[PDB]
This record gives sequence, structure tokens and C-alpha cells, in this order.
Amino acid sequence: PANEVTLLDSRSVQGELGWIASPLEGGWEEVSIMDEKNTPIRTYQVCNVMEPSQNNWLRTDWITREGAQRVYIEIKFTLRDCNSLPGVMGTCKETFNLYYYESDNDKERFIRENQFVKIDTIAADESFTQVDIGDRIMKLNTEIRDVGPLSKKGFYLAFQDVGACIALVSVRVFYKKCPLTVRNLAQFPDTITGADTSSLVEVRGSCVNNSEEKDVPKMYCGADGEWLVPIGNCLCNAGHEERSGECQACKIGYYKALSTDATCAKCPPHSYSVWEGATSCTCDRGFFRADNDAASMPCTRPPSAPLNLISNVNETSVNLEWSSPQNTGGRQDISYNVVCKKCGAGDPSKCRPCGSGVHYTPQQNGLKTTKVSITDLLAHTNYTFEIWAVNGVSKYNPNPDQSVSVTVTTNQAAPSSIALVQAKEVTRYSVALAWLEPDRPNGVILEYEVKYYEKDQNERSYRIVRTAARNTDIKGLNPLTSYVFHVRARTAAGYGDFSEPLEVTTN
Amino acid sequence: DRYAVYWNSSNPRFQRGDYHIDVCINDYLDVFCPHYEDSVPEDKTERYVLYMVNFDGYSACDHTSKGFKRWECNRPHSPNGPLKFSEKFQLFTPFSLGFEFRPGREYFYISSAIPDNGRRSCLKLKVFVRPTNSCM
Repeated sequence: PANEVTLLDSRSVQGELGWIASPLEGGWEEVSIMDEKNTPIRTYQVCNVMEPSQNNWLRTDWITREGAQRVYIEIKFTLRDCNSLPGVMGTCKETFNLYYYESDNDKERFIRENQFVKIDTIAADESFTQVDIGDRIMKLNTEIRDVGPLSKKGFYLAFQDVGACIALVSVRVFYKKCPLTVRNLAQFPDTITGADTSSLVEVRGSCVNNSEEKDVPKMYCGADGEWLVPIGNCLCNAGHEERSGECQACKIGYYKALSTDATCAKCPPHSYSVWEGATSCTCDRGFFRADNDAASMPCTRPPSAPLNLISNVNETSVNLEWSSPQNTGGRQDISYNVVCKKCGAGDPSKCRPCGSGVHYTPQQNGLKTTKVSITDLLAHTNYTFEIWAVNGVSKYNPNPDQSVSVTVTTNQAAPSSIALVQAKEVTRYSVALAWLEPDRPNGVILEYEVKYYEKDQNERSYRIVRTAARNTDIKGLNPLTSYVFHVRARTAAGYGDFSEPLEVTTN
Repeated sequence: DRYAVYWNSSNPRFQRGDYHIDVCINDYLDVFCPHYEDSVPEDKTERYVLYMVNFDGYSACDHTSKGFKRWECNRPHSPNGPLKFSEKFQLFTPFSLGFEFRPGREYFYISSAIPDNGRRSCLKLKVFVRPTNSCM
């Protein structure tokens, strides 16, 4: 019934025990009496209390060790009180000797009576049957004796009667074992106990298949048959959680990239759910993640092109200006790449790329600044520049669908000053404005800028409005105040000039 | 020294009713259950529960509050021939429940059928222990 592995038992025997008794006749007898319920046992009895001198031997069959160090013997026996039975004192006894002999031979024909090693003279503890004459009651005394260390293949057991009235009910032969337990995520196997009751066995158990040994896992096997407090911890591998005592896989929609004490984290925003036991949640179509980027980070989108572009030309150099992009995607690392196309010269789409050594003062490509300057260009030639918005993920992601570009000419002059300005609708709150296009545009007109500053009063902040149309108005202005306006023409070529200083006083 | 008794209705000694055996001190008694071959469909098969009763239980064939349960002939298809039960006629018994025997006294044994007799007549055995004067 106990966790201890049994070697020899009176109940477990196939039919008869078949034990050698010396002497055969007038010695130990195989008198079998049935025990409740339906259990057949071979009971050994001897009662030669009357005869003066008594010597008895009962040798058991071959008992294999099976890799055991210390064996525990449990004997169940019934006795008789020498005073309760008629006869001379001393002739009757209340004690019996126990013997053991180590051997390597499987089927030994005979074992010497002198070669046996004595263990202890056993008496019925605590109480013993007399037996009571009025009513008959069964005994409850079971005696245990230990034997070790053992060197040979196996052993034989013997019993010696010195003139007592004894009945051996059951003989239990077992060896104390440490159970197979999985503690601190590491597996520990079943182990045998030491040579002594004080002895302990150091058991270094291997970790689970889906785990890695961070610390050496070890335990001590106690002689009683129980495992001791663990030394060293084991942690489950990446993509496997430390739950239920055995390495489990991450659920559908969960991941683990590093072998940490924490459980499988849920997929980051915009990340596609992978199968059971995932290292990192994969990025779905349209969203991606960089190689040098952390696994915890969400799937980032590529950047949009910068919406506004401003260009200014010099005698041999050109200047480009732009703002921040609309959709960052998530990543903060945004750099700008300037690409020379040379497609401006000529009407067809087919063109030759800028092969000549084009020099750039801030940076060639991957510029973190919002402004760029091209040092050298060829005169009388039409060029076209593409400002590419580059992300840290844009390389891993597909090449951006669009990039804001502007076609500019090096030799062409900036637009001239505007001829005249006229106010069409003047009121106490609003002042309308209308103007003509400059006499010399030197390129297609793209934008107009109007200045707004206070006259006959302290130098205020000159407000500049941007309008593609040649007509504009103002909302929210103080009455009875003088204002001066200047219209400036802006083309692809560059910066224009201020207009006629129109003094308009509010109604 | 040893006494062999075959417990079955087919036996001519049991049919008489006055079946008795004279035994001595430290003698053995072997009771054999009715053994049947595998060809038997277990219908004609005999099965008995043995009891150790007194003089009142011997004549009336009753075991309730008169005797104690001894042996049972449950499985007739035993591997090593018939079922054998040993009984030693010892003066003193080392076992707590083990039955003792006195010289110059009578001991009785009865058997009841498992499927039945109907309390009419039972297979009985009379056991007499010869005194110390008769035994050597």
C-alpha cells in the first residue's frame, strides 16, 4: 500500500512459499489459515515448548536487491505466555532470533547454519497474546528491523526458535523510495536511499524539453522516502510560459521573445496573431517592423510625403524647403533623401539621371534637417528634385508610393515686383484687396503673399497670408487705424519683391 | 498418521451418515473439495461451506450461534488437482484464532450447500481424539 517497493511478501507468493526448514519434521510447519477478506497466506507455526533443548531454522527463497542499499523487514507474529501454559519455566520462551546471509548464487541448494549473520532477538511489543481462554482476539503486534549496507547480488532470511510458541503471520521485505517529482520547472527521477538512516542522496535532475537551465537543479533523497527543499531554479525557454509546473506554449494571440520570469504578452497594436507557441507576433500586410527594433514595439507604417515645398534659386546654386510629414506611422526616426532627376529639360517623361558630381552642403541622403542646399548646378538647364521621406522601417517596408517633387530652372530669374494694388471693399471690420500679376514673371506663378502692419502706431508683427488667387480679405480688425500692405509673387524660381505701400485706414 | 477425507456426496462413507474417524495427538486431517473437469457445465457441480459445530449442531444441521466458519469449496476448477485444507490435532496453538484439541473428547464438522439442502440433511463428519493411554 505504501510508496516503498516490495521485494518479498507472504500474500504476493504464487501458491506455496516453499521454505527450507531444519529440522523438517518437528520444526517450522506451513499451517495456512485464511485472513479476511479472501486473502490466502502461508503461515509458519512452531510450538515445541515441552521438549528441553530447542533449535529451529526457516530459510526464505532468493531475494534480489534490484539496486537497493538498505532493506527494511516487517514481521507479523503471534506469541503465547509461558506462565499461562502448563510446564517448567525456561523450557518455554517469548523471544526469537533473526538471521540474514548475502549471496550471489541464484538457486543455492544449501546455505550453512554457521554462515548466517544475526540481527536481533525479537519479542512481541507492546502487548502479547497469552492467549485469553474466555474469548479469542487477534494480535496487533508488527516488528520492524533494518539491514544495510549490502555488497553482494542478493540475500536470504532465516528465523530461529529457542523453545517458544510462535506463529509468523506475514513477512514484508521492502526498501525505502524517493518519488518522481517535477519541482522548479525541472524533472527529478525516482532514487534509492543511502546505506544508512542518516545518509542522503544528491539528485541532479534534468530540465523539461521546452526549457533552459539557468541554475543547476538539485535535491536530497531522505532515508524516510521523501524529497528535500530544492537547490537551483530552471526557467522555460523563449516562446514558452512558466505555468502548471511543466513548460506550456503561448496561446493564439500571445508571444514571448526572451527567456524571462514574465508570462506570454499579448500581440502589440496592428500585429497579426500567429500559431500556438510564438516567439514574436508577425506584422500583417501594409505594416512592418525593423530588424534592429525591439519585439515589444508595435507594427509601424511607412511615412507620407511632406505636403508643402518651397524653392529658391541662385546664380549657380539652389535651396529647397519643406515641413514635417502627415502620417509618421509610429517611428520617430525620420530622415530626408534628395534625388536628382534632370527630367525638367524636355517635354517627354523619358530622361537621363544626374550622373555628374552634384555636391550638397548639409547632406547627400538621410538628412535629419528640414532644409537642404545644392552647391553646384549647370546653367541654362532645367532640373527636377524629389524629396524622399525615409523612415527607419521604410527599407523593410515596400518603397513609398509617392514623394513630393518640384521642377525648377537654374538660369531663370526670380519674379519682379507687382505693378499696382487696389482695395475694393473697405469697412469698419473688413478690408478687401485686389492686385495684378508682375510684369516679368520668369516662370508660372504659384503663390501670392500679403503683408499686414500698423501705420502711425508702434511696430507691430507683420502678418503674412498665403493665397493662390489674386483676391483676398481680412477678418478681425480694429476701427480708425492706418494699415500698409505689400503683395509678393512666388514662383518655382524663387523669392519675389514687395509691392506698392498701400496706406488704407479703416471705416 | 495423516487422514485423507474426500468431501463429496458420491463417496460411499458419507452416504451412511455414521462416518467417524479415530485420531491421535499431533495428527493431520486433509479435506478435499469436489474437483470437476472443464467439460462440466457447473450445474451438477457441488460447492460447500464447512463449519465446526457442537453436538446440537451435528444432529440439527445448524451453524447459526452454534459453530464457526472453517473452509469454503468455492472454485472447483483448481490447477493442482482438488482444493486441500490441512488441520493439525495439536494440544496448544501458537496462532491467536487457531483451534486447540483435547484428548478423550469429540469434535464435530458440518457443510452447507451454496445454491440447496433446505435444512433436511447435511454431509457430516464425526472427529474423536483418542486419550494419551490409547496413543502409544
